[PDB]
Amino acid sequence: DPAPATTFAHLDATTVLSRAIAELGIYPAVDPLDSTSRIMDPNIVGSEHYDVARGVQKILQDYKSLQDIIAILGMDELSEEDKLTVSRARKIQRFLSQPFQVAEVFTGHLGKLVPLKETIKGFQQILAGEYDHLPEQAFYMVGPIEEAVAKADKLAE
Amino acid sequence: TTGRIVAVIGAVVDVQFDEGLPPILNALEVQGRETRLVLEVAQHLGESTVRTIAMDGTEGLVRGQKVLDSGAPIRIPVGPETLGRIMNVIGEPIDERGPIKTKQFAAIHAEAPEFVEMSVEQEILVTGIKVVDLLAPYAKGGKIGLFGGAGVGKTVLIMELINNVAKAHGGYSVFAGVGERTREGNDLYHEMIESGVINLKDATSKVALVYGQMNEPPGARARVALTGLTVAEYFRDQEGQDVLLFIDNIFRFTQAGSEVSALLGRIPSAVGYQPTLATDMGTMQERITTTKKGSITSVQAIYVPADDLTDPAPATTFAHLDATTVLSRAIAELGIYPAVDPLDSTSRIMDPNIVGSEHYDVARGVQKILQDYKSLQDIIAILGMDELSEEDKLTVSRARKIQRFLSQPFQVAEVFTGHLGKLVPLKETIKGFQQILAGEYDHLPEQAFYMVGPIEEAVAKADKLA
Amino acid sequence: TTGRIVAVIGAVVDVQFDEGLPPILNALEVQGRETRLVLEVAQHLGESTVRTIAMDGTEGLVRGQKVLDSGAPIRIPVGPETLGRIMNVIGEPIDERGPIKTKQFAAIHAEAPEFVEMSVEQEILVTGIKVVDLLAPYAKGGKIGLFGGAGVGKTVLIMELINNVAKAHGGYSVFAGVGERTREGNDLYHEMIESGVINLKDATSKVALVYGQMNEPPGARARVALTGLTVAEYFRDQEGQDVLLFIDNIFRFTQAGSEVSALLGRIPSAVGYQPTLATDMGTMQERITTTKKGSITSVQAIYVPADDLTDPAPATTFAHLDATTVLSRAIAELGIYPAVDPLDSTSRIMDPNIVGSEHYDVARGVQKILQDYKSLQDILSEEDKLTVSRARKIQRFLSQPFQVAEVFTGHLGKLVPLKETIKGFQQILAGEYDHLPEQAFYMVGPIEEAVAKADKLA
Amino acid sequence: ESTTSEQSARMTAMDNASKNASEMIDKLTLTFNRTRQAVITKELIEIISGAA
Amino acid sequence: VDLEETGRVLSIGDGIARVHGLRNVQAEEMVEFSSGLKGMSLNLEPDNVGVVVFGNDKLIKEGDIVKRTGAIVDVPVGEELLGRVVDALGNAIDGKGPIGSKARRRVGLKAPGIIPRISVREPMQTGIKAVDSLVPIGRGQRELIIGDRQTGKTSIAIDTIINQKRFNDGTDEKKKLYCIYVAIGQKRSTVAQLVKRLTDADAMKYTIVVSATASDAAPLQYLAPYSGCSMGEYFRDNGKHALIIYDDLSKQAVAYRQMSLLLRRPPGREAYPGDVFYLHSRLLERAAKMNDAFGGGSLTALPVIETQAGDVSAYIPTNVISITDGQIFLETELFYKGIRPAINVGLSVSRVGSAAQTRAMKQVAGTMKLELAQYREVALDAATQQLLSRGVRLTELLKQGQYSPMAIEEQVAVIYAGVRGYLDKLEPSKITKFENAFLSHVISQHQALLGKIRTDGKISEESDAKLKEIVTNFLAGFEA
Amino acid sequence: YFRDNGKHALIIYDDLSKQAVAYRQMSLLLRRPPGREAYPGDVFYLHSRLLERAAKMNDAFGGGSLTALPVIETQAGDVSAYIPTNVISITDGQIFLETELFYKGIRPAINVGLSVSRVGSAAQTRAM
Amino acid sequence: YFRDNGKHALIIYDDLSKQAVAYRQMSLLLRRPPGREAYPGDVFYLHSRLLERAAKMNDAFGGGSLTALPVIETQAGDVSAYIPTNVISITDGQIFLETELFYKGIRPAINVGLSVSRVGSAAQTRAM
Ligand SMILES: Nc1ncnc2c1ncn2[C@@H]1O[C@H](COP(=O)(O)OP(=O)(O)NP(=O)(O)O)[C@@H](O)[C@H]1O
Ligand SMILES: Nc1ncnc2c1ncn2[C@@H]1O[C@H](COP(=O)(O)OP(=O)(O)NP(=O)(O)O)[C@@H](O)[C@H]1O
Ligand SMILES: [Mg+2]
Ligand SMILES: [Mg+2]
Repeated sequence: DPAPATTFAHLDATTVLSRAIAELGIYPAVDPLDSTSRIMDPNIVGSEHYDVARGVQKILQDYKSLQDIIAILGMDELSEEDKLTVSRARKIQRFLSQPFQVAEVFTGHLGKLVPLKETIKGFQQILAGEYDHLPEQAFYMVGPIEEAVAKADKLAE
Repeated sequence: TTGRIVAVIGAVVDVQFDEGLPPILNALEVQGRETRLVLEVAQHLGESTVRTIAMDGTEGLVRGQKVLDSGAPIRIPVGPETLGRIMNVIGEPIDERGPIKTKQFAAIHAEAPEFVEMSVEQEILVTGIKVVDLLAPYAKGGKIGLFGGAGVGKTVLIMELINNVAKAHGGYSVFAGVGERTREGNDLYHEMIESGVINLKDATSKVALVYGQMNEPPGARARVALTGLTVAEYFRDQEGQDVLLFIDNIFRFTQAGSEVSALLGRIPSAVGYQPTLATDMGTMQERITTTKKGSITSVQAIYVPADDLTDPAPATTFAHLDATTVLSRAIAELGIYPAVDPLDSTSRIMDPNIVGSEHYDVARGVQKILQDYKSLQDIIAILGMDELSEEDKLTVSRARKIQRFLSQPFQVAEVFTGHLGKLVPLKETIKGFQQILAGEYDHLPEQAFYMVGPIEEAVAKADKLA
Repeated sequence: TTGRIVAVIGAVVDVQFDEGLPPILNALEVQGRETRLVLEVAQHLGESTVRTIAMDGTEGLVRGQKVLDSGAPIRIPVGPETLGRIMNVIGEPIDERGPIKTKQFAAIHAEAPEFVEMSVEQEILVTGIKVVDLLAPYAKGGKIGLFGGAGVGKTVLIMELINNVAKAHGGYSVFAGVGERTREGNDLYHEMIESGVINLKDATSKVALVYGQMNEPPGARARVALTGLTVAEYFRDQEGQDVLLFIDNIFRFTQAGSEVSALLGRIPSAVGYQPTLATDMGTMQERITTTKKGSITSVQAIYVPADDLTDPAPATTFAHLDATTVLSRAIAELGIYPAVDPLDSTSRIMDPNIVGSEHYDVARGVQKILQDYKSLQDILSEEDKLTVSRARKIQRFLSQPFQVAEVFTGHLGKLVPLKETIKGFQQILAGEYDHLPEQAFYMVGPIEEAVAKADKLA
Repeated sequence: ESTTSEQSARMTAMDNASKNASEMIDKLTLTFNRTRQAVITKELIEIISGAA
Repeated sequence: VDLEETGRVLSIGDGIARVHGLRNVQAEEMVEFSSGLKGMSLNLEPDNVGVVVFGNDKLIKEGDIVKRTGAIVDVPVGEELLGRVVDALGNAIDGKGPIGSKARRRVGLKAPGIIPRISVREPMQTGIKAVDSLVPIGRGQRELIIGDRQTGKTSIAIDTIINQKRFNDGTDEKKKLYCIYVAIGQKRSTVAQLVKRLTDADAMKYTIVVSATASDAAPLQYLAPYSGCSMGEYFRDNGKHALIIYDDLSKQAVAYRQMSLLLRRPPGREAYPGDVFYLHSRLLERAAKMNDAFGGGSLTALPVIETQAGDVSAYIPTNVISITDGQIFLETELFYKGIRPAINVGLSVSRVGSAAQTRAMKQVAGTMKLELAQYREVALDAATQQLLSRGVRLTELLKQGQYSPMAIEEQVAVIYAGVRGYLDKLEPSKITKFENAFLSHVISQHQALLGKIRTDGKISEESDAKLKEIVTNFLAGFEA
Repeated sequence: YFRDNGKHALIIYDDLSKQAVAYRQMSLLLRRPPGREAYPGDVFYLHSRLLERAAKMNDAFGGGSLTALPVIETQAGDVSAYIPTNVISITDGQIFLETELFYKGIRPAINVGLSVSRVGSAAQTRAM
Repeated sequence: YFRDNGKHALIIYDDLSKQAVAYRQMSLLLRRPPGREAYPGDVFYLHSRLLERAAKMNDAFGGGSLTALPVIETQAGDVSAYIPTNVISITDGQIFLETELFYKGIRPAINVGLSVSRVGSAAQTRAM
């Protein structure tokens, strides 16, 4: 639409929200494959930050491209490498969701603020397969990665 | 007094008056024509000049040609002697049987019945058509709409209803042909003479006919529905009797309006339509109604441009109806006739407190299984039925049998189906679909359920196969 | 008579005349400007004023500037002297070689031949190219859609066509660059010089060039196809020839028409095209036909917008086409040249009634055996093995060395007569050469050379 | 016996699926292009109506 | 000078001339330009007359004199036009000299109402097996021919025209069918090739060709169908029977859309005007069957519509389907497979033709209709093995070459063999070969049976038993 | 009236799609040039000024309220359309109903993910 | 200046989409007739006049050159919109960039299958 389309060029950082994502209960409904920043540069944020960010985007784009194929032909048709990227991607999608303090009236969860250090570490570990054994939902609507571990323990009994 | 033509473009004629200006809606008479040419005042343009809409062709008109004010809107014969007769938009006999000597005339513009005049009576009208009776039943004195794209089955359906309802009905009928085939009018007229519902020798006719077909210019096609309504209004009010009103096809009213609007120079609305589409439709539709004074059971065939139900014409028509029968080309192409979309046809009396819980439950049960089948179409179209779970295969098999049991041979469509027409009692319709849903016929082949009447015929058909 | 400019809005110029107005389509000459500025009358606006479309830029124009009515539509040089030359839409030389010294000039707007002038005779225009002549033959007076982008040997095919039609029949060619990229207009010109179809030293040139370059106003690009048509019409209607007309690109002819219609304030039709889309196309295309005097046959490079074959532009153009030549990257990468897809290219005159019974059968046999070979690619028996080796030899015998690519390669280019082509593929289908090797059929002319290529290399 | 039947049946079903996919690609491409053209036409009619 | 009978062009350049004067001109009157072009008075306004020009507007200039003719747009009509090729105005374009026609009809005349008509009852025989058996056409009917480019649409029309030779060589004017072929938007070469074909088949002598081709101005293409229709109505209203083909109405609608956008009328779907339905409705309504009091004549119409990619649900296709009395649908996929004519049986419909089918055909075709409807879902257990075996052989009988339309009794004989089960033991690939061998046998040997079926219009028990023996004895004789 | 006198009222607008259509007619006939979908340039403002008048009043103004339930009809279930998103962009949430859900037996036919409330738990009893 | 003095220059137009938008503003406000996407009929002509000025000169005219790299922004990958279509047709080739390649890790996000250079091999060294 001409109004938002013309606005993009005036910005240094863009956070693009998506109804397709909000509809899933993923809040904030940020499209990780359509949000950009001038400072997303290894020389500015450092190689660790940049590598994890690009790694997260890659796994999510790989999953997005697979979703439609697996919806028709089935999960069992995927190679072990593909279904590993599926399960990790779905955990990554969930770990991007977060309870906001201003959204407590909507979520029923206490708001959380996550330090950048903890954000990088958390996604690093998921990407590295360190939580392959944990259920999907443990990663949904939490703050730091320690809460996902605690939630996984709580989800057992 | 007298006016003079100052401008002509198609159906739109501007006329200047020297003394006394006709009010909007007045019928003007063009002087010197071989057959009566009526102009209806639409607007006052200023400078003693009016803009009018012609009720017949404007070829041969000259600037300066004299026009007289009749002092009234178009007035037509109304009463018992319209029965057995055919009239045009302006109430002229078009059946070569001489004058229509009614005792009264009526203007074709009347105001809609007021809110205080409304009836809340909701009684089922059983049609004997399985899809309709089961899922979206018609009501006595109710407004029924038959939606369909080109060639899908609107007219066959309205003709079957005339066959199933009118004979069981005790009163008068009015058929308005609006922008449809002239030869369809010829067929209907002569078939009514043959059957005797029109009698040329006696006063025993039960049907009045009004026609303005697709050979007519748009002014005539825009107004002829009002002519039909006016005839029905008389029978409803001045006789307080049960009236049936059949209109084929009401879309043509709105299309004709679009043609004139383009000639009136209005700024166009969406899809090139007249900006007045909805109000024009409302002022007309609100007259097609039952009142405390008398009953009109109305059935209107509704054409759907390019099969697009979101087109402003059909889209605006929905809210004017108590029951809707929506036909589908995809369904017709699968061989299911009548080509009713069972998930897009509705009725206000589809209510457990009205039709009883048994009727309601079977209807909703049928619709659930059909919807469950529908939202598997994506996967089925690619991989076929053999990939589905046993659970989903069961729902597909029953839904396909239900789809087929919803088809029915019409008395009117015998040449096309090759089968004798069938009329099914409501209780038998309920029972048949009840048994299918219960899985009582899971063992029977799907084709057994195709083009039958009652469920017993599906059993007998399967027995002949195996 | 002399008029005066009363309006200038982009490439649209209004002119007032004191006496008789110039008819629609008349060329007007703007007075007092360095180069030549032609305005074509499009409308009579009333009050002695006409609306015109400019053939060049309108900058520097002043209201009141004098404008001369020429008395006719745009008139261009026609005759033998156009051959080897490059002219623009208004007939000016643009190759810096001086005036095009014809003894006749002709109006670019000319009515299509009348009903009584029509020929019912359906005749194959023999190109001498095996893929084309056998499977998707050209019809005299017909229109051929040329498909494929670049890198598929388009220009070499074009140059060989010009070479062959002049050599076999004795008919000349006309190339109309409609929306020509100036760089590619230069390349084509120098490639034609190298191939010999244009000769700068004598009068043996086989093509006349007409360029309407991309940086020219809508009016110029819209009319340049007509200019090319008019050059071709001379060779037909005055010299009784079977003429070839190339139009590169037909979509850019449509596009320029849409732009002109837009500039004149005409309300766009479906998909933004001019309301006159079909008549703009028809008045041009109908001039390409077989008459009693001769024929103009046209090869028209087709761009399909959005790869949508139902788009109004290609859909309207397709109504006028009698054949297709599909140039394919897949055929090119297999080393087969010309890179013509032998299954995708079709012709309306591939009929046992129009072409010979011998022509139809062999061509149908070549089609079947190439489709059956593709069917057996997925998977053989003795009958299947026989059909595979036959088809692979047919794939190669469809390839051809071109006369135009002789200095570049060194390999002798070949023009193959029609009956030599038919009997060549006939002798392969019958299995008469399944006794001989496969690659002896690659890059040769007449079948006698494929036998000799097996006789020499045994 | 089972694997001979299973491999034949998979070959069969996938042949038909690939055919159904082909027909759906054509059907969808046609819907795409009708919509593509309609969007352009509709936008233009709104522009023309506003200008007139 | 005479501002009542004459006027001067004020402006010209959007297909419309604005003319000052002409004070006495009628709405829809033909006017004449100085150059010799004709025009129609469309818009009568206080200060000017808007004139639609039936030719190239280059030939009209501001200041040109325009004259009244006093006549609502009309065309010559009559038998003098038979054998001739004319433009949209009815002027000869074949170089064969003057056309003698004295009478004229208004091109815009409204179709007959309800009372002058009677139900279609008389066969309009195409000579095409697929059509005459499964999609029968009656005299007075409108039957749409619809399909993608190059699917065989025109060929249906041409074979139908050629077919009428057998009736037209007779002396009974009631059985005769005079033909009108309207070319709209076509290539001139295509029309020329068409007349050549008709001439070779001795069909041109009972045919009028009206042509407004791709290079003719849009108003001429707009006009052509109406002009041809008036030439057809001459026969309809003279107690005779005419057949008209509009080839094609898609191109006419495009021409009208050009005119309408240039007039700045508000566009809708695909930029078509709101009266585009009415454009075709008023035209096709004029094909009609008249009652005996009106002379008993008829005009049958075969309008042609071109689809994009088989889409019959588009605006113009649906418009014409909502006008005509059924359609013959030609399908690219079938044409590609070599099925010719490429008629989709299941999707084709005749709404009124069954009453206009001979009893002879009604018999064998009704059971073929049934046997094909039972084949369009099975396309192995013995119950469905017979349904498939019969359906493929019947489909082979529906194949037909061009330019040799068949007598109805010859059609009834070939269909008889497949329906009664005289092809079941023969292989599907050899049915086509059998049919032609069987047809030459019945023509050469048994004229008495073919003549009797033709006269009676029915297969009686004597005819059925006699035909039973012939096919049995030929089947035993037919080897390879 | 109720709102400004310490009372509570609920208002239903059934429906605003039809109001927009009536307003479009008036505007086109006043010769005000059309915008998107032939609706007037300020079709948003038509609904936004109406719906803003639904409000909760502080105790100084009586503590009264007016709650609005406007109704919008979609075509083919497109919640993401022009006029729908116009009105979604005014209200404090929406209840989105679908035919698919309706016939599946999901009645009321509410799509949970696509429906929202912009007030949330603040409008609920502690029990709920 | 460099081109005409025997030197070589490279020009980047970043971007021509925005230039077209500015020209459209002027044309519409001058009440010139709108076309597809409200652009005027001379919008092709705008860009073709500009881009044809990039040229390689022969030795007779100094042997200089001007190379152009115009930039076009598409919307949701629509390379068939009006302005993209124009500039695609004008140029000698295109480098197509795509969002899903970018996020897959294909950076630069060039679609190698769709991108083309009609000059091709003529512009490469023997080593390449
Ligand atoms: N029954 C038939 N058997 C064999 N060939 C046929 C038959 N009918 C038509 N054809 C051929 O098919 C081709 C196309 O037929 P035609 O009758 O031109 O269809 P069309 O749809 O009118 N074409 P167009 O108007 O150009 O889009 C012609 O070459 C015919 O000779
Ligand atoms: N109930 C039915 N049973 C069998 N065939 C049917 C039925 N309804 C329609 N058809 C077929 O469809 C054709 C058209 O039916 P009809 O009721 O005239 O459709 P319509 O929607 O009124 N068409 P139109 O008025 O042209 O938009 C018939 O001639 C039949 O061939
Ligand atoms: Mg109907
Ligand atoms: Mg044709």
